[PDB]
Amino acid sequence: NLYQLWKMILQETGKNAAPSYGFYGCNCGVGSRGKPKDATDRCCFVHKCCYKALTDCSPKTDSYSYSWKDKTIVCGKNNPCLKQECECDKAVAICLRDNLDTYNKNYKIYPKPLCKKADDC
Repeated sequence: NLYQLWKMILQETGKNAAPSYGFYGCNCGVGSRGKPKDATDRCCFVHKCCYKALTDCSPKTDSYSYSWKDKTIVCGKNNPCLKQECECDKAVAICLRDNLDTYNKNYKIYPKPLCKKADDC
Protein backbone atom coordinates (compact mmCIF):
# COMPACT_ATOMS: atom_id res chain seq x y z
CA ASN A 1 0.00 0.00 0.00
CA LEU A 2 0.94 3.68 -0.09
CA TYR A 3 2.09 3.55 3.58
CA GLN A 4 4.60 0.81 2.72
CA LEU A 5 5.84 2.65 -0.40
CA TRP A 6 6.29 5.83 1.60
CA LYS A 7 8.04 4.04 4.44
CA MET A 8 10.51 2.37 2.04
CA ILE A 9 11.32 5.73 0.43
CA LEU A 10 11.95 7.29 3.86
CA GLN A 11 14.02 4.24 4.87
CA GLU A 12 16.13 4.24 1.70
CA THR A 13 16.48 7.93 0.86
CA GLY A 14 16.10 9.63 4.24
CA LYS A 15 13.37 11.96 2.92
CA ASN A 16 9.66 12.19 3.57
CA ALA A 17 8.05 10.86 0.42
CA ALA A 18 5.00 13.14 0.34
CA PRO A 19 6.83 16.56 0.29
CA SER A 20 9.99 15.33 -1.48
CA TYR A 21 8.60 13.07 -4.21
CA GLY A 22 4.79 13.55 -4.28
CA PHE A 23 4.93 16.20 -7.04
CA TYR A 24 8.44 15.76 -8.34
CA GLY A 25 9.18 15.96 -12.08
CA CYS A 26 6.91 14.41 -14.72
CA ASN A 27 6.41 11.01 -13.05
CA CYS A 28 6.92 11.03 -9.29
CA GLY A 29 3.92 10.98 -7.02
CA VAL A 30 0.55 12.23 -8.22
CA GLY A 31 -0.52 12.23 -11.90
CA SER A 32 0.47 10.14 -14.93
CA ARG A 33 3.80 9.38 -16.53
CA GLY A 34 5.63 11.83 -18.77
CA LYS A 35 9.02 12.11 -20.40
CA PRO A 36 11.41 12.12 -17.42
CA LYS A 37 13.13 15.36 -16.32
CA ASP A 38 16.12 13.46 -14.84
CA ALA A 39 17.29 10.29 -13.12
CA THR A 40 15.15 10.71 -9.99
CA ASP A 41 12.13 11.19 -12.26
CA ARG A 42 13.11 8.09 -14.27
CA CYS A 43 12.87 5.91 -11.16
CA CYS A 44 9.28 7.06 -10.93
CA PHE A 45 8.53 6.37 -14.65
CA VAL A 46 9.69 2.78 -14.25
CA HIS A 47 7.75 2.41 -11.00
CA LYS A 48 4.43 3.52 -12.64
CA CYS A 49 5.14 1.13 -15.51
CA CYS A 50 5.82 -1.59 -12.90
CA TYR A 51 2.39 -0.95 -11.38
CA LYS A 52 0.85 -1.77 -14.75
CA ALA A 53 1.46 -5.48 -13.97
CA LEU A 54 -0.87 -5.37 -10.94
CA THR A 55 -3.94 -7.03 -12.46
CA ASP A 56 -5.62 -8.11 -9.22
CA CYS A 57 -4.39 -5.75 -6.49
CA SER A 58 -4.30 -2.05 -5.67
CA PRO A 59 -0.86 -0.51 -4.97
CA LYS A 60 -2.63 2.25 -3.10
CA THR A 61 -4.72 0.30 -0.58
CA ASP A 62 -3.56 -3.32 -0.49
CA SER A 63 -1.04 -4.05 2.21
CA TYR A 64 1.85 -6.43 1.65
CA SER A 65 4.40 -7.63 4.17
CA TYR A 66 8.09 -6.80 3.98
CA SER A 67 11.00 -6.49 6.36
CA TRP A 68 13.65 -3.80 6.69
CA LYS A 69 16.88 -5.58 7.78
CA ASP A 70 20.24 -3.97 8.40
CA LYS A 71 19.55 -1.23 5.82
CA THR A 72 18.04 -3.89 3.51
CA ILE A 73 14.53 -4.39 2.10
CA VAL A 74 13.18 -7.95 1.87
CA CYS A 75 9.64 -8.55 0.49
CA GLY A 76 7.84 -11.09 2.64
CA LYS A 77 5.35 -13.92 2.32
CA ASN A 78 2.69 -12.45 -0.01
CA ASN A 79 0.30 -13.62 -2.71
CA PRO A 80 1.66 -13.27 -6.25
CA CYS A 81 0.07 -9.89 -7.01
CA LEU A 82 1.35 -8.42 -3.73
CA LYS A 83 4.78 -9.91 -4.38
CA GLN A 84 4.96 -7.90 -7.62
CA GLU A 85 3.73 -4.78 -5.88
CA CYS A 86 6.30 -4.96 -3.08
CA GLU A 87 9.10 -5.55 -5.57
CA CYS A 88 7.92 -2.49 -7.57
CA ASP A 89 8.06 -0.31 -4.43
CA LYS A 90 11.40 -1.78 -3.39
CA ALA A 91 12.99 -1.00 -6.74
CA VAL A 92 11.74 2.62 -6.69
CA ALA A 93 13.01 3.24 -3.13
CA ILE A 94 16.44 1.83 -4.07
CA CYS A 95 16.45 3.75 -7.37
CA LEU A 96 15.53 7.11 -5.78
CA ARG A 97 18.23 6.54 -3.13
CA ASP A 98 20.74 5.71 -5.86
CA ASN A 99 20.62 9.18 -7.76
CA LEU A 100 20.56 11.44 -4.66
CA ASP A 101 23.48 13.46 -5.85
CA THR A 102 21.23 14.45 -8.83
CA TYR A 103 17.88 15.15 -7.08
CA ASN A 104 16.73 18.59 -8.21
CA LYS A 105 14.88 20.76 -5.67
CA ASN A 106 13.71 22.78 -8.69
CA TYR A 107 11.75 19.75 -9.81
CA LYS A 108 10.29 19.10 -6.35
CA ILE A 109 6.99 20.66 -7.24
CA TYR A 110 6.58 20.22 -11.01
CA PRO A 111 3.98 21.70 -13.44
CA LYS A 112 3.10 18.17 -14.54
CA PRO A 113 0.47 19.13 -17.19
CA LEU A 114 3.24 20.75 -19.30
CA CYS A 115 5.21 17.50 -19.47
CA LYS A 116 6.06 15.76 -22.73
CA LYS A 117 3.77 12.73 -23.20
CA ALA A 118 5.24 9.50 -21.81
CA ASP A 119 6.64 6.76 -23.99
CA ASP A 120 5.01 3.35 -23.98
CA CYS A 121 5.81 1.09 -21.06
